[PDB]
Amino acid sequence: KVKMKTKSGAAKRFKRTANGFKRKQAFKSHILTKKSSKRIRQLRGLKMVDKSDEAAVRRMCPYI
Amino acid sequence: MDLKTVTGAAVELSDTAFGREFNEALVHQVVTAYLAGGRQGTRAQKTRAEVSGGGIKPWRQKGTGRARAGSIRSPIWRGGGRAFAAKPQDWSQKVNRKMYRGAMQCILAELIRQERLILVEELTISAPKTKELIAKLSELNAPRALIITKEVDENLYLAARNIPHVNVLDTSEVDPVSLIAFDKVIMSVEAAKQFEEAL
Amino acid sequence: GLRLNELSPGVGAKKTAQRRGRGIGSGLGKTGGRGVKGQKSRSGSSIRAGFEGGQTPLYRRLPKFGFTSKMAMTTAEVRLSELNKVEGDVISVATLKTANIIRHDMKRARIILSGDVTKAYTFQGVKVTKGAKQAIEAAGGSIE
Amino acid sequence: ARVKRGVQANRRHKKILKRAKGYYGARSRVYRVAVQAVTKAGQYAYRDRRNKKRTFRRLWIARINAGARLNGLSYSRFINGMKKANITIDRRVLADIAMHDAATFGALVEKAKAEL
RNA sequence: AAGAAGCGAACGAGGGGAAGUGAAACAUCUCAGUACCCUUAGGAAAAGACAUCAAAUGAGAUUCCCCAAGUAGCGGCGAGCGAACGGGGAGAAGCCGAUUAAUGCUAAUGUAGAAGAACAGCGUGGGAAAGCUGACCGUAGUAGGUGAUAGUCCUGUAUUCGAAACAUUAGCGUUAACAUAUUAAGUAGGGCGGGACACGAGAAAUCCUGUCUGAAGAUGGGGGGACCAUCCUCCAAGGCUAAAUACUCCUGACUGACCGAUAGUGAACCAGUACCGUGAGGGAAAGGCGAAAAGAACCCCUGUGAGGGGAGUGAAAUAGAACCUGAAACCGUGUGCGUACAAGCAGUAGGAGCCUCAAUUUAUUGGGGUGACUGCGUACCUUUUGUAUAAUGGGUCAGCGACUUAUAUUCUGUAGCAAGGUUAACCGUUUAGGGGAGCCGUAGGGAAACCGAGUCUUAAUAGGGCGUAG
Ligand SMILES: [Mg+2]
Repeated sequence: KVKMKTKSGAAKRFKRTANGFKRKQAFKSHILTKKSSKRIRQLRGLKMVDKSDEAAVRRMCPYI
Repeated sequence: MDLKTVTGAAVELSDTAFGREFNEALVHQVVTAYLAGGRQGTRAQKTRAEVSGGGIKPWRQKGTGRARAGSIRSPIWRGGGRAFAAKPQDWSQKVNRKMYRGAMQCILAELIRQERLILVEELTISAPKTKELIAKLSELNAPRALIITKEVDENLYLAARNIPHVNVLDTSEVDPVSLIAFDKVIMSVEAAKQFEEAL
Repeated sequence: GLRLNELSPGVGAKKTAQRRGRGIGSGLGKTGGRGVKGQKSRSGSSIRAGFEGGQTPLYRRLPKFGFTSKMAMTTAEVRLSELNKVEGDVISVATLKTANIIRHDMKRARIILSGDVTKAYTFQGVKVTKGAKQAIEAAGGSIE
Repeated sequence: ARVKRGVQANRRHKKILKRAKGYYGARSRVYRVAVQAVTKAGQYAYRDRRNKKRTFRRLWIARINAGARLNGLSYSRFINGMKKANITIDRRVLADIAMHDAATFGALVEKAKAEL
């Protein structure tokens, strides 16, 4: 049977929450000496996917 | 609820199976699904791929003064393939078990409500003879009838075979369209009880 | 119970489909709602999922995170309000399976406080939360 | 369920060609030309339903001007005299009177001229 | 002496094996082990009995279907690719001769066939089956025909049935050909290069092998996804094995919300033909009188021509053989009106005169045809900022010609059930009934373990994040 395929790379970046999707933030992989400790604090942890982007996230991960 | 046979014997049928209020939308969906389940769906046409020949470009792209062509079997050409050629289809629907049961319930209740259901104690033809059943149905005043009996007898079937607007069914092979299509229904009390249990 | 001649689906049940390119009056003639000649007006055109026009897409701007746990695939959470599907008084993983509350390949089960329990049960080999445990023994059951 | 278009296409084209009766050349004979001529005819007729109300007022005013100048007044003084006398006779009826009843139009001019 | 060869559908197994395309370029990758080429079977083939999985109270060969699941994974972690465990079914079988070919009996089949009910009158009509009236048969009433529509006119249908001869299928018996291991070493494992595994070298198990090597052999060995220990499981290096599964050049019966002559096969017709091409190959057009030829004796014009007019036939001959109907483009003839001093998308709104039908107690209205004269008025489509545009497209007509289908998914409506809803494959004397495997909903938080109306972060019980009718 033919089914919709998940974007397997989008599934690795997005996770289902109750009313949205959670995500990690960018700019934390490398180049971290020059960054202030406020930015190192506040770029750590989960954000929610933006309301303008959750349509694309739903199109990309249809089974989550 | 409280009905009478042709003779006069009182028969008590459940209101859930013979008194449910008529739902015409549900009855329509079930009847229309039954009709779509009669379709064979066996046909096809040919696409441009499957029409004979057509592999070469009919003329060169530029310079002839002609509209460009890729195949002589394009759907634009006479003798070309069908754009959106049909293939065999499966027309059967999924009707919910409870929707089918409720539609049968609705149909039986409506038949009683418009007096198209006739309860008889039994209907047994003693010889595989068409005239005997014609007489037995003329006294019942239902010349055009669906006779529903549990355990259809192997000579009542023969007596009914040749009568035009008469069919004999066992309660397991009754369908909504059969229940709606015939002028009268002659149900035995045993078959009414079976319908009570099934629905 | 009517005639085959006079059954109707009811208002709102049926909608007529749109047919593109069937004249001016239909509201869908000529282009058929596709607008004018770009990539989207063409035949095999799509909306490519995760494509922003060449800008690196969102899911590739962001980092992958987490790992997938195999242990979570075999642990089933059970609500107190599902327990009316259980035959008997014992609540074990096998009993939950035969009630179809949990999948037959689930190894573990957890009972959480979601609904209420209507009778006394004996939870044998399942994990029970604090509120679920208090509700179970308020209904009169026990956990072992 | 194959549908042939012949019968409906025929009756459809016959409606257009019937509306194109009396047109010159291809305009009453061939469908591609007749259908444009019918649409343009409808467009002209729509525009001329509006324009005919202008043309007939034009005509009435011309006839009233002639009738008043026969009696010693211009149109723009005669109409002013009617509006001052509170006479509500429309230009269609005034032109009819001027054309077909000269003495009555003389009386109307006398009333307007007494009002001025 | 016995065989083979060659040909011919699809499906099988095996040896080789693209590229267009997708990745919005492209090389890894995809396409795809596809197309194609080559080899060779059988009614199926292949596989198949554990050196298999599992980690549960363990199960117990192979194949196929529904789930698991677009999950776990793989992947320029891009585009994509994509399991398994297990659950529910179909089918079941294990052996060491589950072989092949004859012949001979017994049974059954098939290959021709036979019988097979019941309607008349009247009127219309060319013709009756249709109409009116009244009958009959029915285990036979929606069959095909017959001069219009027939259960009773014909062929049929229901039902009951036949075989001298030959084939086929089984069971039995017998023959003659082949086969009949005895537990497995150049093997398992290893180095190097490749390939296959969903898995692209990866931390890469497992399988295959071109190259180089190379055991233990039951006090032993293989596997359990690097690897080690423990535990479980199973014994490779001998062979075989039905069903459930794949297909259609064909035969029979039956079916169709499949086509109806530009459709449907390319092909309803003397079609793979004519025609085109050196060739491989490409590849048409083209059906219909009438119920019955009753297909027009004879006469006349004409060249013993063609063609026609009579006569005749026929219900009908503008049904006369190029023959049903007989549209349009296009081209004639006739009648009425207009038109040879007037400038243009040819109409439109007005409007005189004429012509013609009707009324009307008699030139007035009404209908129809024409349109002197006046006003206004630069086609249509497309594409554009913008088109009379000297931008595109169309010589015209007829016929055909473009948003589909399948599956997945989301939202909306509607219907049923409702904290529940619903089964799938299958089975079924088949739209029913059964089948609860599974799926969705009913709880979230967190990477996860884990906890749970909470949870995560934190030293924090603070703060903050995410949470608190299908
Ligand atoms: Mg003809």
